[PDB]
Amino acid sequence: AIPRVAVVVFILNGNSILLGRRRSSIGNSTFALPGGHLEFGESFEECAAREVMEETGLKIEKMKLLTVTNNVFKEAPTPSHYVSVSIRAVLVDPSQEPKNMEPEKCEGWDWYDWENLPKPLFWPLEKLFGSGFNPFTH
Amino acid sequence: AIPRVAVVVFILNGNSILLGRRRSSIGNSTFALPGGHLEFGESFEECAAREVMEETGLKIEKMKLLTVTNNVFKEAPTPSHYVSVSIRAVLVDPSQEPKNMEPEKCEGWDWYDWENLPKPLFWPLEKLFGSGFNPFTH
Ligand SMILES: Nc1nc2c([nH]c(=O)n2[C@H]2C[C@H](O)[C@@H](COP(=O)(O)OP(=O)(O)OP(=O)(O)O)O2)c(=O)[nH]1
Ligand SMILES: Nc1nc2c([nH]c(=O)n2[C@H]2C[C@H](O)[C@@H](COP(=O)(O)OP(=O)(O)OP(=O)(O)O)O2)c(=O)[nH]1
Ligand SMILES: [Mg+2]
Ligand SMILES: [Mg+2]
Ligand SMILES: [Mg+2]
Ligand SMILES: [Mg+2]
Repeated sequence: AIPRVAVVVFILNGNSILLGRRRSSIGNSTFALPGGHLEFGESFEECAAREVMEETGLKIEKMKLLTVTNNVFKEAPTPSHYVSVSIRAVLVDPSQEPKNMEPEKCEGWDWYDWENLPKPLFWPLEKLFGSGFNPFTH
Repeated sequence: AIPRVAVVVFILNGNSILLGRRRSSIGNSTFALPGGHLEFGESFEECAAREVMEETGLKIEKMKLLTVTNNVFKEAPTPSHYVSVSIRAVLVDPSQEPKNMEPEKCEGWDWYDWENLPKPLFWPLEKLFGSGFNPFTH
């Protein structure tokens, strides 16, 4: 039980962000960002681009740190504390279609408009958005 | 070997911040902020107050997130990668003096004016400042 670092990516395309339904013990079936565990020696930007590539195939650019959130899943059956570093990015090719590279972990990735976000959102994302956080302007 | 989360605290007192020379494997003899490892189940604000109390005896309040930095210590004798969450705080009692609670880990804590910081600064702290980061106005 130690806090673990994740990097999560807001890929902005027009007024939309990329989200996908998790297949996981935590946040199962909820809509979440691409992202994953930060590796030893890795920068935030390296992690963001690598995770997006592994999960979606998408090539990203203009990465920028947004914020960091503390996410303790106190009532999970196994200890889960994540510190999630949010990165903004855009596509090198805004017409590039997302692929579902890891179907065991995600139902598929799709674009959602900022004014018509899907439900249910993964709790850390719900919590961050409930605070007023806006990845387009932060 | 994994990235580990630390919380570091900019205690603002007038135009000064608290710094102390480290006694450590990492950043030995360099001036650094109070702070340390985030514990499982702890918030960033709770960690800031706890670490400051442990290291300095100071009572702080109005803890606010500033930023996060990614610091891989290639010079360390063991794999050392810290994701360092910066918190701003102030003293509950502006007359309270710091105390060197852990003299085996620090040479002592003092206040330094923003325009006349001491040298050598611990390099992650120096890098943050070199970017234009100002904890008073951020
Ligand atoms: N993927 C994703 N993870 C998030 C979000 N918000 C958030 O706190 N996290 C935290 C909780 C996740 O369990 C944690 C690690 O990400 P993950 O569950 O996608 O793990 P992963 O398999 O991609 O990690 P890896 O094996 O690729 O290193 O990051 C989000 O919106 N998306
Ligand atoms: N104290 C402190 N640590 C910093 C700074 N910048 C930075 O990257 N770190 C990283 C490097 C340290 O090896 C790492 C852990 O902090 P630390 O050495 O003070 O750890 P600690 O013993 O106080 O942790 P704990 O046992 O009290 O919980 O945090 C800073 O300005 N101050
Ligand atoms: Mg992944
Ligand atoms: Mg993932
Ligand atoms: Mg400590
Ligand atoms: Mg410390």
